[PDB]
Amino acid sequence: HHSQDPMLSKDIIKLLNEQVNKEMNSSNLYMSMSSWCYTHSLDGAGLFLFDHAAEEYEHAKKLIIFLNENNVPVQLTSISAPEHKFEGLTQIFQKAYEHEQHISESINNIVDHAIKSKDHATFNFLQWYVAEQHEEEVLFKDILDKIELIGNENHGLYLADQYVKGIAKSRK
Amino acid sequence: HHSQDPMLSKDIIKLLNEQVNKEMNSSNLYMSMSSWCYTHSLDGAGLFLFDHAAEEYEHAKKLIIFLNENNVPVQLTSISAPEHKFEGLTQIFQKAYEHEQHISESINNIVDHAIKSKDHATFNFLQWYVAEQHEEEVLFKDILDKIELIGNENHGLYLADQYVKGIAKSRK
Amino acid sequence: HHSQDPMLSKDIIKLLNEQVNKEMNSSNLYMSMSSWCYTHSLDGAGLFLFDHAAEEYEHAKKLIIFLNENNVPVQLTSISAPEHKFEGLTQIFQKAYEHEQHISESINNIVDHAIKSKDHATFNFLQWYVAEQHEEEVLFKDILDKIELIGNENHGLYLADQYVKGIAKSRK
Amino acid sequence: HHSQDPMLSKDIIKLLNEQVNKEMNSSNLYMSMSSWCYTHSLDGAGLFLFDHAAEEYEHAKKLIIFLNENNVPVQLTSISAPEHKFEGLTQIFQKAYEHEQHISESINNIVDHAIKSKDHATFNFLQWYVAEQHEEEVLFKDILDKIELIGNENHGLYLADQYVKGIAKSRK
Amino acid sequence: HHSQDPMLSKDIIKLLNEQVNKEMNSSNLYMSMSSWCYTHSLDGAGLFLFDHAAEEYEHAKKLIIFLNENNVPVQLTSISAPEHKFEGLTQIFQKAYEHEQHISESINNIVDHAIKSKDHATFNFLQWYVAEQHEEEVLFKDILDKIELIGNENHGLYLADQYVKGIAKSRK
Amino acid sequence: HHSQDPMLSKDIIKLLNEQVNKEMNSSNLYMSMSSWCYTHSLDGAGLFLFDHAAEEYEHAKKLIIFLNENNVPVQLTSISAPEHKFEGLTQIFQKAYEHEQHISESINNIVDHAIKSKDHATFNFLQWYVAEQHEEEVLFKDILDKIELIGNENHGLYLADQYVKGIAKSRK
Ligand SMILES: [Fe+3]
Ligand SMILES: [Fe+3]
Ligand SMILES: [Fe+3]
Ligand SMILES: [Fe+3]
Ligand SMILES: [Fe+3]
Ligand SMILES: [Fe+3]
Ligand SMILES: [Fe+3]
Ligand SMILES: [Fe+3]
Ligand SMILES: [Fe+3]
Ligand SMILES: [Fe+3]
Ligand SMILES: [Fe+3]
Ligand SMILES: [Fe+3]
Ligand SMILES: [Fe+3]
Ligand SMILES: [Fe+3]
Repeated sequence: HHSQDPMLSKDIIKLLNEQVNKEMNSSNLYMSMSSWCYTHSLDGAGLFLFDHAAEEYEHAKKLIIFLNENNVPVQLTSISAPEHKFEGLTQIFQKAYEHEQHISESINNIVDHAIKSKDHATFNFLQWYVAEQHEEEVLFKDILDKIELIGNENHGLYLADQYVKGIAKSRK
Repeated sequence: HHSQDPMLSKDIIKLLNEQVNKEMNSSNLYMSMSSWCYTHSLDGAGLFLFDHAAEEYEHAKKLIIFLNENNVPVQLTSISAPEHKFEGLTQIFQKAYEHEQHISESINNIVDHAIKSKDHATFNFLQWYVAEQHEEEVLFKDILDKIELIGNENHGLYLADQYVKGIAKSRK
Repeated sequence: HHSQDPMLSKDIIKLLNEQVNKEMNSSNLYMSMSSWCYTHSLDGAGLFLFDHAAEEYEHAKKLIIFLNENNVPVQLTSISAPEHKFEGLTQIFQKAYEHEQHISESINNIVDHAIKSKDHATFNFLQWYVAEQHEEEVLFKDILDKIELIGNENHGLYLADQYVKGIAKSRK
Repeated sequence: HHSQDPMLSKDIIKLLNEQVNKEMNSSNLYMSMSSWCYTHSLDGAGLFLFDHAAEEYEHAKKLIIFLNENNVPVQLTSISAPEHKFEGLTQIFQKAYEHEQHISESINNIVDHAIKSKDHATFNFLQWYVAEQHEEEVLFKDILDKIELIGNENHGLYLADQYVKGIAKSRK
Repeated sequence: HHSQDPMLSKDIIKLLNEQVNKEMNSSNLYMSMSSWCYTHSLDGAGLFLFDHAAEEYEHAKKLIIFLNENNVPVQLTSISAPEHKFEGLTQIFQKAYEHEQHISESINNIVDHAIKSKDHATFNFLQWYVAEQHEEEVLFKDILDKIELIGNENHGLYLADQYVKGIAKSRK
Repeated sequence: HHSQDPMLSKDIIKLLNEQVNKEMNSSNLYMSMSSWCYTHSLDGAGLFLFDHAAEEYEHAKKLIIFLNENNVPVQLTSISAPEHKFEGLTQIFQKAYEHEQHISESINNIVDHAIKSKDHATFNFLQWYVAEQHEEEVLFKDILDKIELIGNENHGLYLADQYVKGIAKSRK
């Protein structure tokens, strides 16, 4: 039987499929970062990062749904193993903030290509994703700011972790 | 600062980490099977398999939580690209049922090792997982049975897909 | 059309089918014991034993459902006629307690074989059945204890029967 | 101690005891037919026949209650192994309908004997049973009619099974 | 008058009675640890450990009930005065965590023997106890992790005690 | 760091700590007596004595709280195993009543010493304990009176146990 062709252009298909794989990779990285925190007495950051990992996977699913609805084949590639070696809480959040900046940039690129191609169905679709990503980037900036304000001397790590614990709990 | 050692034995830790990666692999395979269905006018099976993919990831998360609570580092490996080319609905569900049999066997292996190790905290933890996996395996057996009963003649594909659509909607 | 093979091993199939037939036999025995009590002015024990008979049949049904769901043929054999000759209330409950001990042993055997075969779907399934059987065995032990404490002199049979009547009513 | 004699005549007692054993036999036959369906991808008929088997046992219990209340010893015989090999859905429902005709006739015989004996307590007691059996006989007539109308061609079996599934679910 | 024999095997009886006594002794140890904290300005840990002592006695009672229901004589042994001298908060929780590990191991031993014995009534009964003990062990690991993370420099002891206080209150 | 001295006098401390241990001893004694009843078909007395044992431990806990709040070290001592061999229901309740008289006497002694010491915080605190112990002593007098009224003979033991069972349940 005949099924309708993909409803999106080849370039937009490529960018969206790449994005699904970025979000899956991201999810694995945050699970790894979360585990590091949990195994180093930082269960506040552990919880926060675990919940954030699950959220990135929710983004991958929503992108997959959009590809499905447009009759676009989902192309899952090999998801490379995430980094597991970390130095401490500050380095984890520095790496995470830089990672969120890269994710924001990748989304801005898809949205820009949608504009150039005149694919306004995709432009309109991606708006929740732009908004939620901006909120996540700001969140990591704020937590990093706080970790650096507190510092790691004289029970600072505990204070930072409790601070993050409070954020994690308020968000669920 | 000193954090407590992993609370589980090395063998149990390795099997559980392997199981996490099994469920992630599973989730990707089912997303790919789902996509195939969606792009071949089988949105009932597409939905069913998408929701099943998501459920497998939920199992991975639950295993991760148990690892975190026991101070066990989570070791996420590379996730390999899933199969993406399929012959049809029957082949997909034959493959899927065979896959679910393998998953069931893999869980039985962990539970067996927990008994042999006298790790009854892990034995007890795994009971929800044994139960839910059994229900999933029976489900795939039932769907495969139905696809085979209906046949692909005439509008058999439509009929099988609608039947799977009904199951997908009922399980939400 | 092709239907999937039985999902359980041959040994577990045999033990489970035998158990369905044990529970059906048990149900008939309790109906017979119940009738003896009713026709000898012991309507308390009559009711209790009737309700217990119906419960054993409910166990047979739940086992049948599990066999059905695993695509395992239910093999009902000839159910031999139950004993009908009884000496009195004490002998009925002595026989019944010994019978419940045999039923408990038979269930422990299936669960042990599930462990040996690594069939943890069946092990997990049987847990309600282990729990409910233990409660029933304890119940018969308690009633037997009470019948022997009261004794059969000077309206003791009436007191024992009213005691059992109270238990029967509280359980429904 | 002296207990009152059976409150019913010998002929009525024998017919009622025979009817109890008829319903137990019936229940087993239907469990076996149900199993056949479940193991041949007909879970709609499997469910319908399982629930019907259970209902026949409920009739046996109700007859037992009446016997107990009249101080009539219940005589449970050996229950013979039911037929387990069947040709298909149509043959099962042909056999089942014929079986229900025989059950209806057997009840008519008891009611007739009650009239001839002037046993109007038994006549009156049996009215729920006459009524419910008539509804059961009509049901099997209707299902057989539908199976024959649909046919087994193409996906006829699927269609008939789904129709029976709908009836099974509606009767709960 | 004759009472029924104990319903459990001699080895299971010995292990269960030993466990009752272990829980009683645990309650004493925790009361003593609690008192140390209350008398050294650590009312957070004081409260936590008092409430935990009380919960160990609740375990002893649940074990006693199971022995009673099986007609197994409870054999309470002599109590030896618990340790009353401690060095500080950290040492108390190090000792406590080590104690909880010993308790977990002792339960795993009973569960293992129940398996080897084919005593699945006992296996099944112990499952709440396995699950609750694992939760207690994890809790003591978490608290010790937090105590080590905070330190006793500056007002570290205050912060750690306040942390434990919050946990004690949240568990009520 | 400096913690405040005990707020009670040395003599009052000694008597209160001895009292904690008396209550602990009572708990054990009543658990043992309870077990004897349960293994000799007297589940009414079994339940009554078990619940009483638990209530004695509640008294110990309440005394412990008062010591803690006053910065008084809890001094839990070695206690002999409780008696495990008994002659029968009457002898158990005679021993128990005698025991309750001794406990009452021990409380009166502390209250007396509080008056003499002008320790009215302690006098005031103990009033619930005086009141509850008086009720318990009266209760054991009433049960013993009833046991002696009923007698051992001609199902008297059963009647006495059912009577105690009613009290056990009414007290919740
Ligand atoms: Fe993000
Ligand atoms: Fe994102
Ligand atoms: Fe699965
Ligand atoms: Fe799974
Ligand atoms: Fe039973
Ligand atoms: Fe049973
Ligand atoms: Fe019928
Ligand atoms: Fe009928
Ligand atoms: Fe059709
Ligand atoms: Fe514990
Ligand atoms: Fe414990
Ligand atoms: Fe008292
Ligand atoms: Fe007292
Ligand atoms: Fe009397």
